[PDB]
Amino acid sequence: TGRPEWIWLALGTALMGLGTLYFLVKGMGVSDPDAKKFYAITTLVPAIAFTMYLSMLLGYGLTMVPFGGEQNPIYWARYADWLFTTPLLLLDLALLVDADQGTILALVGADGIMIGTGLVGALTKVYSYRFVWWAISTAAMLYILYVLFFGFSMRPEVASTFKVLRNVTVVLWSAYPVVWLIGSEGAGIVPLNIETLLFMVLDVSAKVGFGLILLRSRAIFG
Amino acid sequence: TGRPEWIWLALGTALMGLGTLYFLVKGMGVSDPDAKKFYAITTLVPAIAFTMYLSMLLGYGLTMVPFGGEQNPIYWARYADWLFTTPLLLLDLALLVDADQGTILALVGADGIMIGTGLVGALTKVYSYRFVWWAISTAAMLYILYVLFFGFSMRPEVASTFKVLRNVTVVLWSAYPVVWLIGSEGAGIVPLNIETLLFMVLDVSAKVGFGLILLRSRAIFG
Amino acid sequence: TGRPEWIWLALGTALMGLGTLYFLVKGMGVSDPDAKKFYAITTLVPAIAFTMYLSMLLGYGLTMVPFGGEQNPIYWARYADWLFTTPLLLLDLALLVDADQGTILALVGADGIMIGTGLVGALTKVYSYRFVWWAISTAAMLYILYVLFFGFSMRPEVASTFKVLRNVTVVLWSAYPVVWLIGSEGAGIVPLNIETLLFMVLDVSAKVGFGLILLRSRAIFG
Ligand SMILES: CC(C)CCCCCCCCCCCC[C@@H](C)CCCCCCCC(C)C
Ligand SMILES: CC(C)CCCCCCCCCCCC[C@@H](C)CCCCCCCC(C)C
Ligand SMILES: CC(C)CCCCCCCCCCCC[C@@H](C)CCCCCCCC(C)C
Ligand SMILES: *C/C=C(C)/C=C/C=C(C)/C=C/C1=C(C)CCCC1(C)C
Ligand SMILES: *C/C=C(C)/C=C/C=C(C)/C=C/C1=C(C)CCCC1(C)C
Ligand SMILES: *C/C=C(C)/C=C/C=C(C)/C=C/C1=C(C)CCCC1(C)C
Repeated sequence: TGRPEWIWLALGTALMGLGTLYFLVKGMGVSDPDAKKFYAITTLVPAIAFTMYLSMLLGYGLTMVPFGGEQNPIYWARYADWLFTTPLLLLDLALLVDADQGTILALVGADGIMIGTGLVGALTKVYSYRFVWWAISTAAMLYILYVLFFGFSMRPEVASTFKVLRNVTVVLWSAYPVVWLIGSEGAGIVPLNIETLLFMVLDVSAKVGFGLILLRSRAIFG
Repeated sequence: TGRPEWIWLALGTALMGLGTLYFLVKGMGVSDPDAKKFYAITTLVPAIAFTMYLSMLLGYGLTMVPFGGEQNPIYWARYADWLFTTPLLLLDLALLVDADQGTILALVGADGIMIGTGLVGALTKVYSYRFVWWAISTAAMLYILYVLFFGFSMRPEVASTFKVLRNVTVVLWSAYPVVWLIGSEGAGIVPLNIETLLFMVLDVSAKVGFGLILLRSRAIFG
Repeated sequence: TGRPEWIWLALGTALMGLGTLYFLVKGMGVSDPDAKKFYAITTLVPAIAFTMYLSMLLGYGLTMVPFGGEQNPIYWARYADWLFTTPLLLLDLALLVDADQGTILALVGADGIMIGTGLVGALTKVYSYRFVWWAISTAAMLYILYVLFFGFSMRPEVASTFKVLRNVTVVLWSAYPVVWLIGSEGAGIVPLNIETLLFMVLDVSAKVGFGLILLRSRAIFG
């Protein structure tokens, strides 16, 4: 369509769709109930992203937010996606290391705060206050990363895969608040079409890439 | 009120209300914790439907969607209802057969996708794209029905009741995408008042009827 | 700002923020997984309230509802807060007494109905119908309080702390439907600035006060 960012929404839609089908076919047959959990969690994340990318591509997951003088296009469906997919990613990690439920509740809740305050930030019409919401969101992110590194006798297989996925998690997740801040939601330093491209590369990496690492690991079997 | 479909919203409200009270009285006394789960899940479904039918009856759960040239009345509160009640129905099934958590997560998540894409479809202003959302929603439905039939040593009591409720589930759930497609949300072949009547009969059957079958079964006791 | 109720939103924001930091520091070190659950649940409640108070203070969590002839300011973010924080409060209670899952599902679901019908009531433009939603909401509240008193060999420590928190719960929770009914959401007998002050005192008491009682108890350790 008109919107130049359309091609990145179309590619994202396609890549999430293909990833969903791949993981779906891949988990056919699996009977190990622990493996089943990782396959469910891990197939569901790009299925949800597929629907949210498609909603952006079709125009449904877009709204206009007045701020800094103008009508800023804001892809709210990114935050619907993340609201459900980032806790499932953290569940994949938590399950791997057999986390305490209290620890899982702290992570899912901090994550909810992260995404929800990010969405408030994205929809806030008072420009300076958008960055107050960003800061709080970023503090929840930093709580989550802290817990992943200082909050957790696993089998050596779990440990190696967990350490890989944890490091993937820190580099990819930490990029999101930077893209937001320099993109059209924040300081407007990078244009929306480039902003959309960067979140597309992160999304596919953090969903389909992450899942490929994890579903190839023997850490997922009991 | 003016809206001819009001009588079906009023009857639905009444039938869900009476069903809620019946199951509520019925489960008084029960102490078998397994039975308690089935009674909770099963009383909660028509209590939620009661509130959503009433919201439609009062006009709150209605909005107007422009598409195909006109202002189409869309009862969004149907999708709020279903968003919470269809996973609880699937939980009743999953519990009955002592499903793996991975299997339950796949079902609840596919269900979320089903209802959420149905709601996007219902609110989409570009007429052809409403049916893309319908198709995806229907594919999630077909995943869920597949799992119920090819994804599951139960006691013979569980097996007989599960088989009954599973067959109820397939016939009733499969009717919903057809009603949507022929009703005012889709091709507009059947008028809104008839559409509302058909979803009312399905809703009461799939909630109050289903629950009556299940709560009469000894399959629910440990 | 202009709104006289701002000072109560500012104090609430501050008190929830300080409470969040206090519980956060307080739970550093804890390793007893049961204690961890109570600390997570209990730190998360004022963290969420902090964000929702701040959203009200900044103006984001406010909307205007036409009814009784006028444009009534309605702080919808109170209901987002409560939607997540009241089930976590009930979880703290349920965990304490080692409730049956069926009993926990009945409580969380009745609670969802309570808050959701309260939000419908708050946003309903037909004045008489606001009180139909209030009545249903209040009936869900009374179900929840019934269960807390007639639905539950605990260690004597659990019993004493549970009995304290249960009595706190009844007096504080029962005040909310009264404030709503006499405040600007309901009969408009008490002005919005006083209404906001009363919910602020209840909120801080029911979150930060409650949590202080509970986290000081040895009932939370295995
Ligand atoms: C290993 C196989 C079978 C995977 C392919 C399934 C689905 C689609 C491609 C997903 C691959 C991506 C790897 C994750 C990491 C990222 C940094 C990818 C970002 C995009 C790069 C574009 C180059 C080609 C692609 C179409 C993958
Ligand atoms: C078995 C008893 C005690 C049940 C009655 C409790 C609550 C209300 C009626 C619910 C009954 C419905 C059976 C489920 C199946 C359906 C196909 C019903 C659709 C509607 C039919 C209208 C005929 C009468 C009714 C008012 C039930
Ligand atoms: C015990 C300690 C360390 C607590 C302080 C941490 C956080 C802030 C204050 C929370 C205290 C409140 C007690 C709960 C009960 C309520 C009825 C309080 C309502 C407000 C009263 C105003 C008086 C002073 C306050 C700022 C606490
Ligand atoms: C599937 C996509 C994933 C893993 C997305 C992760 C998104 C985040 C970590 C977002 C973080 C943000 C902040 C920390 C600051 C405010 C803006 C956000 C929401 C982009
Ligand atoms: C309590 C009500 C129940 C059991 C409702 C079930 C609803 C569905 C199975 C809806 C399905 C739909 C599709 C498959 C296609 C798009 C439209 C929907 C949402 C009606
Ligand atoms: C953290 C805040 C808490 C514990 C808030 C509790 C809120 C309630 C118990 C609200 C109850 C209401 C009703 C019973 C009637 C309708 C209005 C409400 C939502 C205020």
